[PDB]
Amino acid sequence: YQEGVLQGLGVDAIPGTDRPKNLDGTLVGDIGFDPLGFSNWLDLRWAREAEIKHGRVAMLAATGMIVQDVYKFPGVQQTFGDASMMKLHNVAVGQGAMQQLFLWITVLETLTGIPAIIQTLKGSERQPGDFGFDPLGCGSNPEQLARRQLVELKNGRLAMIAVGGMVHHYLLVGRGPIEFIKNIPNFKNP
Amino acid sequence: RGWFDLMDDWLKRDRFVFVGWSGLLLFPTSYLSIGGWFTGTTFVTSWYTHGLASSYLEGCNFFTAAVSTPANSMGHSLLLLWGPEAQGDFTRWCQIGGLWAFCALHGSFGLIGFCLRQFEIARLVGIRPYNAIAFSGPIAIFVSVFLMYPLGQASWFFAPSLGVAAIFRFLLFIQGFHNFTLNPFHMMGVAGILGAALLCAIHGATVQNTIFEDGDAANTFRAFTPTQAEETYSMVTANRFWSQIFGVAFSNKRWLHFFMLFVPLAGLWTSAIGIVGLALNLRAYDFVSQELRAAEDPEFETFYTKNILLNEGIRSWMAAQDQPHENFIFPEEVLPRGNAL
Amino acid sequence: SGPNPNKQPVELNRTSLFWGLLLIFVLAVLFSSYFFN
Amino acid sequence: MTPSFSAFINSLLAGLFIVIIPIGTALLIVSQSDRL
Amino acid sequence: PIFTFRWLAIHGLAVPTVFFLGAITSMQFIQR
Amino acid sequence: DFSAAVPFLKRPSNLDGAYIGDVGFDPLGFSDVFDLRVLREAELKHGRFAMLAVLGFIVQELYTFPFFPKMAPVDAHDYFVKQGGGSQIIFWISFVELFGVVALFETLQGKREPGDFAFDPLGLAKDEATLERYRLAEVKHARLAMIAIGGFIHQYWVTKQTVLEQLGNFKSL
Amino acid sequence: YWIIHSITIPALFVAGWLFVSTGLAYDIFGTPRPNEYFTQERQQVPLVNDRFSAKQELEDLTKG
Amino acid sequence: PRVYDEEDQLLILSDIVTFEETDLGR
Amino acid sequence: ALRTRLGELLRPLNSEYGKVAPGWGTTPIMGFVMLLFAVFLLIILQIYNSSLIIENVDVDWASLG
Amino acid sequence: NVSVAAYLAVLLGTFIPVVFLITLFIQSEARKAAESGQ
Ligand SMILES: C=Cc1c(C)c2cc3nc(c4c5[nH]c(cc6nc(cc1[nH]2)C(C)=C6CC)c(C)c5C(=O)[C@@H]4C(=O)OC)[C@@H](CCC(=O)OC/C=C(\C)CCC[C@H](C)CCC[C@H](C)CCCC(C)C)[C@@H]3C
Ligand code: KC2
Ligand code: KC2
Ligand SMILES: CC1=C(C#C/C(C)=C/C=C/C(C)=C/C=C/C=C(C)/C=C/C=C(C)/C=C/C2=C(C)CCCC2(C)C)C(C)(C)C[C@H](O)C1
Ligand SMILES: CC1=C(C#C/C(C)=C/C=C/C(C)=C/C=C/C=C(C)/C=C/C=C(C)/C=C/C2=C(C)CCCC2(C)C)C(C)(C)C[C@H](O)C1
Ligand SMILES: CC1=CCCC(C)(C)[C@H]1/C=C/C(C)=C/C=C/C(C)=C/C=C/C=C(C)/C=C/C=C(C)/C=C/C1=C(C)CCCC1(C)C
Ligand SMILES: [Fe+2]
Repeated sequence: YQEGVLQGLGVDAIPGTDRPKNLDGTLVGDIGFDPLGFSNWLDLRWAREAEIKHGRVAMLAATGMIVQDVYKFPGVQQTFGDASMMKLHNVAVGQGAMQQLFLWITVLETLTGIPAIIQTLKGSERQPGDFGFDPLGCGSNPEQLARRQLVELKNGRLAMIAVGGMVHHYLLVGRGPIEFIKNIPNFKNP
Repeated sequence: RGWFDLMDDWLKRDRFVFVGWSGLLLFPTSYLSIGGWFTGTTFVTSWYTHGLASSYLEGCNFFTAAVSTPANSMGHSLLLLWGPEAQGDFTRWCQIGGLWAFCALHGSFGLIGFCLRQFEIARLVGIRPYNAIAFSGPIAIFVSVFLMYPLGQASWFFAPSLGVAAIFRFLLFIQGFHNFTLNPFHMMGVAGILGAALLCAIHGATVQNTIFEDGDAANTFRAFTPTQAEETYSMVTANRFWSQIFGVAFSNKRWLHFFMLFVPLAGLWTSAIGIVGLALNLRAYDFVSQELRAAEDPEFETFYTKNILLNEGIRSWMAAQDQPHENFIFPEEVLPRGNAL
Repeated sequence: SGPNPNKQPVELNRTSLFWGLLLIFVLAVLFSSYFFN
Repeated sequence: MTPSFSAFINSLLAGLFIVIIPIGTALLIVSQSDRL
Repeated sequence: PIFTFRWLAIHGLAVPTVFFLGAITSMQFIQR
Repeated sequence: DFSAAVPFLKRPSNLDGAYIGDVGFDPLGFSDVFDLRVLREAELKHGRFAMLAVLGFIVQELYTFPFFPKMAPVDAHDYFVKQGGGSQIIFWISFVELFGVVALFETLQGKREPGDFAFDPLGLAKDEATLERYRLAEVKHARLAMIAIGGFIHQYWVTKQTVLEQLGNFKSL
Repeated sequence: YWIIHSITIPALFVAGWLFVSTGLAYDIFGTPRPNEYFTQERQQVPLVNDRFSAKQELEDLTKG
Repeated sequence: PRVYDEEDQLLILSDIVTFEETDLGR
Repeated sequence: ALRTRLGELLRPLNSEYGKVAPGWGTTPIMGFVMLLFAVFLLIILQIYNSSLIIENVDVDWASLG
Repeated sequence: NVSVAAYLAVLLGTFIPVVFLITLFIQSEARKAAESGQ
């Protein structure tokens, strides 16, 4: 729920083109932003599942890039050289670290992602993006859980754009996010 | 409906230009092939592959501008822009003749897409697909001449370059090095093409000169309307005319139109067989009996022997500049001549 | 065994016969010089 | 591993993301939008 | 309107056409 | 969504609690595509082979007979391939599997529980509760050994060291 | 129609003109200028000899 | 493990398109 | 129609004429396998075409010995 | 001088299709005459 404001019906990002017909206040983060006609033709369960997956992966990726520029784990030295963003991908798939990661995420996607999304598309009670993962009691109260869902959606939406910016700035300069913050002028191309 | 059904509905919509599923292959490949040919004939040189200037930027006109074949140093390489020859460098890719490979490959796929387009439009309209079977003639011509012949030869260098004067060179080069006029399959191809032109002209004249007087105007083009249940010309009068003028005449319109279809297609396929034979230098170049007769009799001469001498002269006097990679250096003494004979 | 329902008569027109004879004779004339070499 | 195979893999990725994915996405979007 | 198959195909066959026409017109006035 | 082991994936349609070890873990579609009796028979056979294999991997390294040379287990497979003892073991395993085929045919027909060969010489698992506890222990040990034998073999292939030889002096890759 | 194309078409024509007049076509497509067909050291026709060293060979040939 | 297309697919339409005759043709 | 021992032995193999799976069946699997086959064909084509060098692979007669 | 095989090829490749076509035409005319009044 999380109020009738900032995610519900009656809150429009535009002055209002009568709102998309398939978008209402039932779904989380629905400020009625849909300039294209994606909503009606696309399944909203699949679309919300894809949005949540992209947001979670983007949050992890942005935090990983920031920490990797900030701090290397013990023993990551003697290896990889500099390896900020993309040389890191190539050298690590050469070594086998990203091969191990791809194998285990393949296991996770085969055993959790595919069956959960298939059952959700068939009408299961599971909401999109929900995997029942709560080892700590962070979502016992639904009053806080709705706010947590809205925060998760907004931070994932921010993190998609953030990680895209990090990738494109590295593609232009060869410099990661923290180092990009450190030196502002463009002409330095490491 | 599903996503596939909706995409099929959209691609099949009656627009000004039909797209269809085959369009997804035809339009990009054909557009890229045509644009690459224009780019090559406008900007790209042949100086590092053939030692020739073929572009408007270098001063060539429409006849002398061409997209020349790759260098003979390249074998039968695909010459991908990212391939080991170019390694992503657009300038070096254009200089080594990679634009010719681009045009040839995307044009072959465009021909495949156009054949599929003919099939798809025939299926949707609800008619027999005798188009895309007629187009198999041009498809076989392109495959045999621009693909199979260089693949049988040393490299893409000996394929025809995409230009007017380049095509004329290719004609004379093949005549000199293969005696392709003497090839019986080429003779059948010439017969097919000339007979198809004859059939087109004679059928047009016969229909125009046997029309029924269906109008009061002297100009008779207005007398026809597409929604006609009656034939616009007299088949009986035409049959009588050609049976008492030529001795034989068509009596079945369907057989006549199938014959007008069959003659150019058969000619093109026979010529394609001949060019495939040329691809491995398996040519009907010479008659052994005539050569033996001329060797043991200096006073024996026929037009075939004169053609052999002409082909030898063509080869000797065009080898140095037509194949600069071979570094042919022929002294004037060894160059054949009529006085030298 | 038994009567086969797929049996169909085969017909060749006089026009088809003459087309075939002309094609065979013309191909023979064309390829005789090359076969004799 | 050779530069040629890296170029081949990058060519597959470029053909997917510059030719196949954009054209397919545009076709799907227009087909779904225009149900007629 | 803004995007149509006819519109996109036309401008695909027009924007290079005008560019090449300008290039060839410039080629006509080269010192050669 | 009541799979009882993966909370968001729901109980599979034919994965009722009739079978021992049924915690509802079947994310991919395999019990809906194949007979559950055949699947349980294959699971028990794989697990029993794996348990015997793990015990053999320990014992052969710890002690090898007065006869046969001192070898690693994979080198032992190769040597007994070329010697003839492996042929004998394959012959006798195939001889037992010849009647295992008939047992599986019965299981297809019925009148036989999957994996039940009525093999119990020492008279263990008296009363039904002990039998159910032993069934649960057997299935858990079977799956654990199925993972463990592959672990042993791949670790030997990578590090060129046997399992207890690798436990001390780890020599990380 | 005419309002947008009375700006877009002449600008595009001028851009096409400048693509040749400024010499960018020669640099992009590698077409030799009329004064650089034969170098002082190489007075012969430059031809690629090896397919796998074609880029380096062209760099050597076009360096001067 | 634990529908027929019912279409001939070998059928020519084989329907003769009859054409009428007028007084001029007669 | 003659009945034979071999005919009745092989009869179930020629019994389900026209039997089809429901809508689209296993088409995505077929498309994925066709895509893999196309990638494999491209790899082997570029290998002999010499446009692709992997390692220790010498497309040449001299590689025979 | 000229090979035996060359004459054999020319004569046989002329005659065999010719006799095939003649046989087919005669068979068709025989069917037409038998079906029609004679
Ligand atoms: C040199 C002669 C010649 C040309 C130029 C030609 C051209 C054409 N005929 C077509 C059709 C046909 N041709 C037919 C019968 C024949 N056509 C013949 C001979 C020719 N046909 C002959 C001899 C026959 C008798 C069998 C039929 C039955 C059809 C059709 O149905 C079709 C049509 O509708 O026409 C009315 C069109 C095919 C369009 C296409 O593929 O999609 C777009 C174009 C593509 C994909 C080609 C681009 C790639 C090409 C191959 C390489 C690039 C070439 C450069 C752009 C230009 C190079 C120029 C230099 C060589 C000088 C095109 C206008
Ligand atoms: C769980 C936290 C953790 C992570 C996420 C992680 C990831 C990686 C990756 C990325 C995939 C590589 C490539 C890598 C490689 C090495 N690690 Mg490892 N490593 C971690 C933990 C430790 C500890 C505690 C130590 C250690 C070591 C080494 C040595 C040293 C040998 C050498 O001298 O060559 C090498 C080469 C030692 C060391 O030097 O650390 C000061 C040691 O004490 N690591 N490590
Ligand atoms: C759609 C892709 C994309 C996304 C989603 C995205 C998001 C963000 C965010 C997140 C909201 C921030 C905070 C951010 C910040 C900066 N971006 Mg940026 N960005 C994207 C693309 C590009 C390109 C193409 C360039 C660029 C630049 C800069 C500079 C200049 C510093 C400088 O002048 O040195 C700064 C501070 C330029 C640069 O990288 O210079 C080489 C440059 O051309 N970005 N960017
Ligand atoms: C590992 C690997 C690599 C890699 C890689 C990776 C991770 C690539 C990832 C790239 C990503 C995530 C790009 C996305 C950037 C964000 C965009 C374009 C959206 C901007 C928002 C817009 C435009 C508008 C937003 C908005 C809306 C909608 C409209 C209204 C307002 C507003 C709010 C502004 C390689 C490929 C480099 C190769 C290497 O060998 C290996
Ligand atoms: C070929 C060869 C031979 C051989 C051989 C042999 C025997 C080869 C056999 C190899 C085997 C059995 C490999 C096993 C792999 C099992 C895996 C990766 C599963 C792990 C469990 C997981 C991931 C659990 C995940 C999970 C966990 C708890 C949490 C999440 C949920 C869940 C999914 C349940 C020889 C030796 C005879 C020699 C001859 O010369 C050649
Ligand atoms: C006067 C005259 C007399 C007779 C009648 C007449 C003929 C009608 C008239 C002529 C008039 C005239 C002169 C008409 C001429 C009109 C002209 C010159 C049209 C040029 C069009 C250029 C195109 C389509 C290039 C597109 C480039 C592409 C696709 C790039 C491709 C790329 C390449 C290189 C390969 C890499 C990848 C990419 C990036 C894809
Ligand atoms: Fe007509």
